[PDB]
Amino acid sequence: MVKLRLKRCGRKQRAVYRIVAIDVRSRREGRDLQKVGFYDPIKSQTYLNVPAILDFLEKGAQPTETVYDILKRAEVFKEF
Amino acid sequence: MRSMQGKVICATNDKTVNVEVVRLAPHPKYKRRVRKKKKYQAHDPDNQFKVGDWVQLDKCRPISKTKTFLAVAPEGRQSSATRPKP
Amino acid sequence: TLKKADSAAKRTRQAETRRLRNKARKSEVKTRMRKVFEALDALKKKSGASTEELVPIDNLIAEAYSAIDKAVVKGTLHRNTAARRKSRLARNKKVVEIHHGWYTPSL
Amino acid sequence: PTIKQLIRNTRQPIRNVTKSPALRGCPQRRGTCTRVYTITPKKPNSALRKVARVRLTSGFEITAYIPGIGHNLQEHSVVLVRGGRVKDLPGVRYHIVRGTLDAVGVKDRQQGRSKYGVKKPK
RNA sequence: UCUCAUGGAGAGUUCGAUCCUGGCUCAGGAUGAACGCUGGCGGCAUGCUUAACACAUGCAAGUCGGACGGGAAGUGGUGUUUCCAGUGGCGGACGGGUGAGUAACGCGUAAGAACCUGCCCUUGGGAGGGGAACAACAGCUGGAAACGGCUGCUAAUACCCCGUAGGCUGAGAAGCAAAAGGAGGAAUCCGCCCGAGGAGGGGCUCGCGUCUGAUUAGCUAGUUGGUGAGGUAAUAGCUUACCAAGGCGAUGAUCAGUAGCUGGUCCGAGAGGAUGAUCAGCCACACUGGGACUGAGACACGGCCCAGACUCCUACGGGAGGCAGCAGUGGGGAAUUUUCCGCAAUGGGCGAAAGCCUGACGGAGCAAUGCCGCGUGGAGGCAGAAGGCCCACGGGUCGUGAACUUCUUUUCCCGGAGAAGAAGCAAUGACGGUAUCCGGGGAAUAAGCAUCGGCUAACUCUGUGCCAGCAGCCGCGGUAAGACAGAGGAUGCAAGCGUUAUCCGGAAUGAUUGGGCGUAAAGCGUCUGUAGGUGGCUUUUUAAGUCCGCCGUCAAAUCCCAGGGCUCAACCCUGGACAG
Ligand SMILES: [Mg+2]
Ligand SMILES: [Mg+2]
Ligand SMILES: [Mg+2]
Ligand SMILES: [Mg+2]
Ligand SMILES: [Mg+2]
Ligand SMILES: [Mg+2]
Ligand SMILES: [Mg+2]
Ligand SMILES: [Mg+2]
Ligand SMILES: [Mg+2]
Ligand SMILES: [Mg+2]
Ligand SMILES: [Mg+2]
Ligand SMILES: [Mg+2]
Ligand SMILES: [Mg+2]
Ligand SMILES: [Mg+2]
Ligand SMILES: [Mg+2]
Ligand SMILES: [Mg+2]
Ligand SMILES: [Mg+2]
Ligand SMILES: [Mg+2]
Ligand SMILES: [Mg+2]
Ligand SMILES: [Mg+2]
Ligand SMILES: [Mg+2]
Ligand SMILES: [Mg+2]
Ligand SMILES: [Mg+2]
Ligand SMILES: [Mg+2]
Ligand SMILES: [Mg+2]
Ligand SMILES: [Mg+2]
Ligand SMILES: [Mg+2]
Ligand SMILES: [Mg+2]
Ligand SMILES: [Mg+2]
Ligand SMILES: [Mg+2]
Ligand SMILES: [Mg+2]
Ligand SMILES: [Mg+2]
Ligand SMILES: [Mg+2]
Ligand SMILES: [Mg+2]
Ligand SMILES: [Mg+2]
Ligand SMILES: [Mg+2]
Ligand SMILES: [Mg+2]
Ligand SMILES: [Mg+2]
Ligand SMILES: [Mg+2]
Ligand SMILES: [Mg+2]
Ligand SMILES: [Mg+2]
Ligand SMILES: [Mg+2]
Ligand SMILES: [Mg+2]
Ligand SMILES: [Mg+2]
Ligand SMILES: [Mg+2]
Ligand SMILES: [Mg+2]
Ligand SMILES: [Mg+2]
Ligand SMILES: [Mg+2]
Ligand SMILES: [Mg+2]
Ligand SMILES: [Mg+2]
Ligand SMILES: [Mg+2]
Ligand SMILES: [Mg+2]
Ligand SMILES: [Mg+2]
Ligand SMILES: [Mg+2]
Ligand SMILES: [Mg+2]
Ligand SMILES: [Mg+2]
Ligand SMILES: [Mg+2]
Ligand SMILES: [Mg+2]
Ligand SMILES: [Mg+2]
Ligand SMILES: [Mg+2]
Ligand SMILES: [Mg+2]
Ligand SMILES: [Mg+2]
Ligand SMILES: [Mg+2]
Ligand SMILES: [Mg+2]
Ligand SMILES: [Mg+2]
Ligand SMILES: [Mg+2]
Ligand SMILES: [Mg+2]
Ligand SMILES: [Mg+2]
Ligand SMILES: [Mg+2]
Ligand SMILES: [Mg+2]
Ligand SMILES: [Mg+2]
Ligand SMILES: [Mg+2]
Ligand SMILES: [Mg+2]
Ligand SMILES: [Mg+2]
Ligand SMILES: [Mg+2]
Ligand SMILES: [Mg+2]
Ligand SMILES: [Mg+2]
Ligand SMILES: [Mg+2]
Ligand SMILES: [Mg+2]
Ligand SMILES: [Mg+2]
Ligand SMILES: [Mg+2]
Ligand SMILES: [Mg+2]
Ligand SMILES: [Mg+2]
Ligand SMILES: [Mg+2]
Ligand SMILES: [Mg+2]
Ligand SMILES: [Mg+2]
Ligand SMILES: [Mg+2]
Ligand SMILES: [Mg+2]
Ligand SMILES: [Mg+2]
Ligand SMILES: [Mg+2]
Ligand SMILES: [Mg+2]
Ligand SMILES: [Mg+2]
Ligand SMILES: [Mg+2]
Ligand SMILES: [Mg+2]
Repeated sequence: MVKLRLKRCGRKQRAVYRIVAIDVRSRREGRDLQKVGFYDPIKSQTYLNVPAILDFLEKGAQPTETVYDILKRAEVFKEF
Repeated sequence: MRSMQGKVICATNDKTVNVEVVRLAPHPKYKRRVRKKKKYQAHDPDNQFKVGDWVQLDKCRPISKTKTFLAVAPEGRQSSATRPKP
Repeated sequence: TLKKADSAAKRTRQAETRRLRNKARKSEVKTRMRKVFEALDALKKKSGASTEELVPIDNLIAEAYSAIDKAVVKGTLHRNTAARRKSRLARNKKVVEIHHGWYTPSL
Repeated sequence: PTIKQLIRNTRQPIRNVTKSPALRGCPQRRGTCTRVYTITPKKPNSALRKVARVRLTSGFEITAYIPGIGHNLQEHSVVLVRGGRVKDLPGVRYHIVRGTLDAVGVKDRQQGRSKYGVKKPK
């Protein structure tokens, strides 16, 4: 199914993730439908674009744990 | 998209016609335009169209190993009917 | 004894057994369909009145549908195929009766 | 010239023709020497040139030049050959890399040593 | 003198000289590069292009005891809890590899209508009553092994029947079809069956674009269409019978040859040329060929069946196997790495969860393969000495260069402390005691390689004498060689420097922009003319080109602009856009 998850970019030892809406059977960095959020542990930079997230969650998109909890902190699950 | 106007080369077969479509294209290197002519097997139930006709060509489901196209009455054309001379 | 190939062996055996089941379910359809067709030839050629002879025929027909849909929901067939089989039986049943003469839609 | 004619494809390029076919698109090739001998150069250049016929991995047989001063090379020796043309000798399109495989480095050459495969003196 | 432009260089060589036409050659960039000499460090990348040739060993796909019957470890026992073959459930169709085949709707792009869809959402109804088996197990038995054979035996979310069904068949009449329980003390949860939607993933169909060959000219008969019967998830010569004679083709069919394609990469002033490694999408393949089965999904890399070729085991009666998965060995080759660590991160699979498995991935190691950063000292140093070399013997030059005196410690060495990366309950880090930070020594641990005739920056001397040798082209070398070899000196780049190979450039040398044809290569011997291309003036029409506005899209990464982050840069990240 459609899954909203992290796709890993940046370089060796320094990791930065995009949060993307993509069919679950594509590869981890593979092609996708929409880019939505942005994330990173070291700079502690996190932010998302909420209308997109909601539009995908509406059509049944499953998030993955890390992503799920990111959406929790930004309160996207309450509006739902 | 835009349907293809052409003229009929061969009416002989049943419920079909053989249309020639001429379209112009600006040749990729040398920028002049050229006429490229292609042929089509067009499905025409009722066999209304004869040889020489000018017919519009429409798209639909495959009716055979070839004909994808429905033969349709000419869409718009300048009337060859005489006009006033003011 | 400890045997390790799950995927390989197990899926193999399962495939066999399920295959036998499927084979049965299809054969049934081919069969009952065939009886229907023999009955239809027997009827188209000779002269009865269908009001009388449609009774054995429709008993066979109903049996056939039963076999079909039982094979759909048991899952050896895909429903859209079933539709075609039934449609065929119906068509033959419609062909014979125009030959003998009771019904003829025209518009 | 005429556009109409250019659209019949009247411009076609001349492909690049290699100078060392026997190499088959490689920097070097290893070969065995069939024969070692000398040849005289095209006049007015007279001298005696050191050349060996080499049979290669790509199957060809060619004639290649041996640079430097003096050599130990003899038949059934495995050398390494490289490209480049000697204007002197007719037909000779290949050199022999010195200092690798069976061709030793030139003895007692002190300058531009890398061309001849010579260690640096301490 | 506003605006636009950040871009187009030549040189040698035919002659006794000249001008020209014309080729050859050089200066520049780029490598998945190799070889030679030399080699201190770090940052980010890259690493079988050839034989889609063989493969020893180990690992790369399983999970669920909360579907189920058993038996085996303990425990005193069915209070506790573990493992486990077996039946069932989903997953093994994704992920990983390679480019052989494929000139095709295979790919890119844009459209369409006749379809399918497990898991995920959204929603409308339901889950009655029975019955029969089969493994496991048991006993007997055949086998060296692999794996079997009889007879009993048994459970289920596994099989079969009956009842009911907003669905299916049908003009209708009518006809036909479903279920499964498991958790919990209950509430309730995860499921099951039938419809109806949604999103995503697939199947088809069509316009356009999609290599060289005319010393390949006719090719095609299920071939091009029509009906009738079949078949497919769905349209269709997909199949078959009959009817008709079409379909494609000099604008290049057919045949042969080469090739995975595209985002892109390299070059170019631009117009465009060459190419498709890493990175991302799609196709195609899995020892060589052919089949199907299971299934939402395959004609299935670590599944089945057969034939073939080849390797192994055998107690010779028979079996086992498929690295173009990660490493690794042989072989081929100029050439391309460790039989490493870990599931901690991200991503997958199964599960109620605990959790388990993941050679995807995250990391390490090896290698100057490449791009980028830093170093190998800084300041002063009689103008006196040793030495090399040149010298008209006056002196010049290596040379402020060294020696020598002070300052500094990036790097080196010896000790200390030491992350973020981990996600909101704590816990949990393979990397790693690494990155970084503090102290203690001490100029201490660290420069080579091409070239010096012209293009081309940089010159003299000894040694040789058409010899030995050099050379990218012109061409040097027969006694004083600025062209060979040595020395000293200088120049260019610098942890690299050269040589060879490949591609574009310069090349206006295949020319649209941008050439020519009286004598330099080049006007058919001359007409007639078919296709084809262009075609006088005036008014109107239409709007195919053309032009302008607006919308959709041309994936992300790359290039361009603007900021931000690793001390800088390379690299990474955000946002945005001209082209076309
Ligand atoms: Mg944090
Ligand atoms: Mg011109
Ligand atoms: Mg060239
Ligand atoms: Mg002349
Ligand atoms: Mg001369
Ligand atoms: Mg010229
Ligand atoms: Mg160069
Ligand atoms: Mg070395
Ligand atoms: Mg290969
Ligand atoms: Mg093995
Ligand atoms: Mg393991
Ligand atoms: Mg348990
Ligand atoms: Mg367990
Ligand atoms: Mg369960
Ligand atoms: Mg218990
Ligand atoms: Mg078990
Ligand atoms: Mg068992
Ligand atoms: Mg696969
Ligand atoms: Mg794959
Ligand atoms: Mg890879
Ligand atoms: Mg190929
Ligand atoms: Mg071909
Ligand atoms: Mg297409
Ligand atoms: Mg095409
Ligand atoms: Mg396709
Ligand atoms: Mg299923
Ligand atoms: Mg319900
Ligand atoms: Mg029931
Ligand atoms: Mg029933
Ligand atoms: Mg059932
Ligand atoms: Mg319980
Ligand atoms: Mg209970
Ligand atoms: Mg549904
Ligand atoms: Mg191409
Ligand atoms: Mg036929
Ligand atoms: Mg140019
Ligand atoms: Mg590769
Ligand atoms: Mg790929
Ligand atoms: Mg396949
Ligand atoms: Mg093989
Ligand atoms: Mg096969
Ligand atoms: Mg099936
Ligand atoms: Mg498989
Ligand atoms: Mg197969
Ligand atoms: Mg394998
Ligand atoms: Mg066999
Ligand atoms: Mg076999
Ligand atoms: Mg097997
Ligand atoms: Mg391997
Ligand atoms: Mg080897
Ligand atoms: Mg070898
Ligand atoms: Mg290497
Ligand atoms: Mg994990
Ligand atoms: Mg995980
Ligand atoms: Mg789950
Ligand atoms: Mg491991
Ligand atoms: Mg990796
Ligand atoms: Mg090292
Ligand atoms: Mg390095
Ligand atoms: Mg190093
Ligand atoms: Mg090297
Ligand atoms: Mg550097
Ligand atoms: Mg100094
Ligand atoms: Mg210090
Ligand atoms: Mg530092
Ligand atoms: Mg914590
Ligand atoms: Mg220190
Ligand atoms: Mg000069
Ligand atoms: Mg020289
Ligand atoms: Mg060269
Ligand atoms: Mg002389
Ligand atoms: Mg002398
Ligand atoms: Mg002399
Ligand atoms: Mg003298
Ligand atoms: Mg010299
Ligand atoms: Mg010197
Ligand atoms: Mg180099
Ligand atoms: Mg050119
Ligand atoms: Mg030319
Ligand atoms: Mg000319
Ligand atoms: Mg002449
Ligand atoms: Mg002439
Ligand atoms: Mg003439
Ligand atoms: Mg003439
Ligand atoms: Mg003639
Ligand atoms: Mg004429
Ligand atoms: Mg004419
Ligand atoms: Mg005209
Ligand atoms: Mg005009
Ligand atoms: Mg893009
Ligand atoms: Mg910038
Ligand atoms: Mg900065
Ligand atoms: Mg961007
Ligand atoms: Mg546009």
